[PDB]
Amino acid sequence: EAPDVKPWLFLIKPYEGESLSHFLGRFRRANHLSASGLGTLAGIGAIVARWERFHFNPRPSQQELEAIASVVEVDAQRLAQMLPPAGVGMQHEPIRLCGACYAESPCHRIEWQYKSVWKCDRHQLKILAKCPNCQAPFKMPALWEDGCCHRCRMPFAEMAKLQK
Amino acid sequence: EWLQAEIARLKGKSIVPLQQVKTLHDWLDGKRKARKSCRVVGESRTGKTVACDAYRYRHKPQQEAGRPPTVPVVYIRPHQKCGPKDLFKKITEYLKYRVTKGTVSDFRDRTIEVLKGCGVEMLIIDEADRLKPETFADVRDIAEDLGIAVVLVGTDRLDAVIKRDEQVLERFRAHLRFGKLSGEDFKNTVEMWEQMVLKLPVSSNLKSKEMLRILTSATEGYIGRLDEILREAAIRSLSRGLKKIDKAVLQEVAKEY
Amino acid sequence: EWLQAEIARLKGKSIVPLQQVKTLHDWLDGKRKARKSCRVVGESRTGKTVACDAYRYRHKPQQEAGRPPTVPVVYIRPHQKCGPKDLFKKITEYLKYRVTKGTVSDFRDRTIEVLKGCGVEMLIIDEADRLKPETFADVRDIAEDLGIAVVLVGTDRLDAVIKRDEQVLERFRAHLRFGKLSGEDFKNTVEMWEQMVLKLPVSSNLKSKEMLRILTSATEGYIGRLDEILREAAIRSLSRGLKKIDKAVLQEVAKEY
Amino acid sequence: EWLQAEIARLKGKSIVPLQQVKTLHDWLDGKRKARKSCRVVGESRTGKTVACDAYRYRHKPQQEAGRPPTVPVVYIRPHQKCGPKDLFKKITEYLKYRVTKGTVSDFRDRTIEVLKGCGVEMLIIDEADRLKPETFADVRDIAEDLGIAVVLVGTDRLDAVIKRDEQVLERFRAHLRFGKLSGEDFKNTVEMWEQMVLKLPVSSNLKSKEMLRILTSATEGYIGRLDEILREAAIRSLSRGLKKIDKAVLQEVAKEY
Ligand SMILES: Nc1ncnc2c1ncn2[C@@H]1O[C@H](COP(=O)(O)OP(=O)(O)OP(=O)(O)O)[C@@H](O)[C@H]1O
Ligand SMILES: Nc1ncnc2c1ncn2[C@@H]1O[C@H](COP(=O)(O)OP(=O)(O)OP(=O)(O)O)[C@@H](O)[C@H]1O
Ligand SMILES: Nc1ncnc2c1ncn2[C@@H]1O[C@H](COP(=O)(O)OP(=O)(O)OP(=O)(O)O)[C@@H](O)[C@H]1O
Ligand SMILES: [Mg+2]
Ligand SMILES: [Mg+2]
Repeated sequence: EAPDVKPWLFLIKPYEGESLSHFLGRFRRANHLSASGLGTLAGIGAIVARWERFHFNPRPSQQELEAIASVVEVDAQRLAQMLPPAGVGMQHEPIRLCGACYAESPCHRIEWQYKSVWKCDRHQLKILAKCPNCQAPFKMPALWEDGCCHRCRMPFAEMAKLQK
Repeated sequence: EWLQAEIARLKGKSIVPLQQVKTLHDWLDGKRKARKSCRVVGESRTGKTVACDAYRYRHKPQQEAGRPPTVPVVYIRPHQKCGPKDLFKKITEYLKYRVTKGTVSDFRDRTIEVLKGCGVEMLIIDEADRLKPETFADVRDIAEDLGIAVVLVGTDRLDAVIKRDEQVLERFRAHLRFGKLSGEDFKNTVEMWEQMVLKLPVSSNLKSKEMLRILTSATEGYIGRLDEILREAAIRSLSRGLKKIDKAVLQEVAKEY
Repeated sequence: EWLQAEIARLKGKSIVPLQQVKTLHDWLDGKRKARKSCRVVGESRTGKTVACDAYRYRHKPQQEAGRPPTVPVVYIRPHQKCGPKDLFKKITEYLKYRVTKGTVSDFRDRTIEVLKGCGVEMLIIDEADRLKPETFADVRDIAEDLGIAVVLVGTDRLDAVIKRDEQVLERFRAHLRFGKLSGEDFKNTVEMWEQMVLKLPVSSNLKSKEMLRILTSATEGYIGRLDEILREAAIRSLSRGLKKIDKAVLQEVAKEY
Repeated sequence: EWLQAEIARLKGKSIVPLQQVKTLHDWLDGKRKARKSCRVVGESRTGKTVACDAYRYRHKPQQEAGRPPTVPVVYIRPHQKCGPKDLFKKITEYLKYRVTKGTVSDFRDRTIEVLKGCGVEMLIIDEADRLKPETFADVRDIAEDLGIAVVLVGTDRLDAVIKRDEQVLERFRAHLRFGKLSGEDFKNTVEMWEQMVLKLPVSSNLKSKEMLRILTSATEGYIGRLDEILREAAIRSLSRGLKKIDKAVLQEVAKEY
């Protein structure tokens, strides 16, 4: 038996605006989990493999976000801030990137998927929807392990130089 | 009444420092500083598992509010024919890591990942002769790929199991042997046990030549038997209303064994 | 503390440029340009893994501004009872081309796209006998399909596995042997370990006849034991405040073996 | 201490060049060149085994960079009731390969592979009569299939076993016989022991008629007894502060035989 340890996981702190797909992706690298493994631990089954793709066709319910909150130690009201606000239409096909800000905070911000967003206001730069050199479309944000293009291996921080 | 608690001290378990225990603790510290794997061997009633418990307790975990703990020494007893998923499940559970389900390949990766950052220095495996033959590959991997010493603990069956694979024999070649009680050491032990463990309303005077004759034939030097014979005789004396172990009931108990 | 800075050095591992390492590297290169598969055999403490690893680092993967890294040499150690997917996943992740859930045909189609384009000239499989017998179908496939040399590294058992399948025995027929040290070569190596590894504040003079008696008995020619015994004796000596290994401390260590 | 060192010297072995051993080495070298199988016979204390070990160390393994060694002479000694698997097991270990689990056909097929590639010219089997009668089929097989001189070494009983099998006797008819010492040869040899083996501080004069009668009756011409008796007489005398051996002290020792 254990000598007086408290039950634990490699918890992670969320960044100031990352998407739920990106956060779950980091959580399941801090702990080595598969997408269906994290869904099974949370008790919500195969649901997590939709959310990592932004397949929010039926939206994340209060009861499902609370189930994830019991794993990841973030309350349901802070998990809701990683999803679009009520009636803010997102798009889940083109994954998009600022890249200039990815040097200030290495994350996929949820706001880059809003249908109303076309330029990052912190930097006044046009948002990217493909790698500026090889034209490859970005992987889903849960898979942003390297923080670079998967085809030509150019860092996302260097795509700051190639945009607008 | 007073009589009811007294079964509990007798029945209750305790740890008594002995030369044999001290010898291991210092040797293991050499192995833990040096990051050298090794094996401990000896007969099954020499009290090997207990010495390893006593060692674990001397190095408590450190825990902060948020990040995961430092735990220097891990102790596990595998089940019979323990396979790879079962070994990784035990390493993971002794740390109380919350994740419980997984593929064998997922537990492998996850175990390596909880030994890292958690800062483990030594892994002790008891009745290591229970390991299913293919799981020694996962142990050789833990030992080479992390700066973690591995200490296999077992009987002479452990060796016969090791000698069947050159790859395993060589990583685990160094070892220490747990021996039996004899001569003055058996006598001094008996005396310690009377003062430190039995504590009866009246001394049982065990070091007397006539009582040591009865204990030596009955116990044949195993610390296991000595403890069991003495406690059984003490409880059985107190329940008969005597204030000490009686030579008559020490003889009766020693007749069963 | 000066004492602490040093024990943490002696705890760690290092590489010494022995004749056996130079002999392997000069052999593997022939095979690389010739693009031919082969295997390396020898006893488990001869340092096969180290000599192969050291080779892998002589050829840093290269990078231009556009296309992916060119990766001439891959080294992998597989898991025990390694399936087809487990082999492909570990090849693919070494090349850092991460891959999703797929079935086994999908792992194979991706294994070929990542081995193509990206220049790969040689694959090295450590502990090759961890492979399940069917996986060799995948290993041969790769070796014949792409101009990639495949090297199988292992103990005598590896050949017991290979000689079961005449299909495999023929692609991997050529071989090299790692061997134990002896004679003048053991003595030169001991003198190298003293000035190269141990670096103690005054000399211990380990090539002396009296010390080579102790080392030759204690190590039996394995470079593994020689490296282990000397680190263990140096750490033990410094913890006692001795400026050197001495004959008695080297015997107190060697007696654990 | 001086006496301690002389005990620690005289309790060990040595090799003296003698006519019998020079005769064996010239004879075996002819059989290694011509590849004919043969046997060495003689009484049990003639030193056939020291003569064969002295031969092996004149033909040590010739090791190249990456191949297995060339091993001109392989010398093995079987255990009692040696079967077909135990013979291959020892041949395989002597060349430093590890033997793994399999069936009889596998040990044989593997034995022929390690005998091939590795240059092997001669196989010496000591105490040949420990072989089970069927194993001779495998000994002949090798001796006919590969360019190998098999030497069987043994006592007169060996021939009593061999004459039970027409097939074997005829492969192994050619022989050298060891004999006993006599006359001038026994006398000359005693002086070689005094100058090369005994190494005590003054001449013991063992070649005088009065001392040769003692040794002749005591030793009956066997080099074994001569060695054993002069070592005991040297040891015993040094402990009593003599610089030599004398009539009474050597009779004191001889009277034990
Ligand atoms: N240091 C000790 N102090 C007190 N009792 C001890 C000590 N060591 C062993 N014992 C006694 O030994 C008995 C249990 O034996 P233990 O389980 O330690 O043996 P073991 O050699 O580890 O067994 P095995 O090898 O079969 O698992 C108990 O009665 C316990 O009190
Ligand atoms: N070339 C070398 N230079 C310096 N030290 C070495 C070298 N080879 C081995 N050692 C030392 O001896 C140890 C054993 O070497 P290594 O682990 O590479 O053996 P191996 O033959 O690959 O083992 P196995 O075949 O059992 O897997 C190393 O950990 C290191 O301390
Ligand atoms: N030529 C020699 N040079 C040095 N010492 C020798 C020599 N011959 C014999 N001796 C010594 O005398 C002993 C005689 O035993 P030896 O080794 O000759 O046995 P053997 O007769 O070959 O054995 P077996 O019983 O198998 O026939 C040796 O062990 C060694 O100590
Ligand atoms: Mg135990
Ligand atoms: Mg290795």
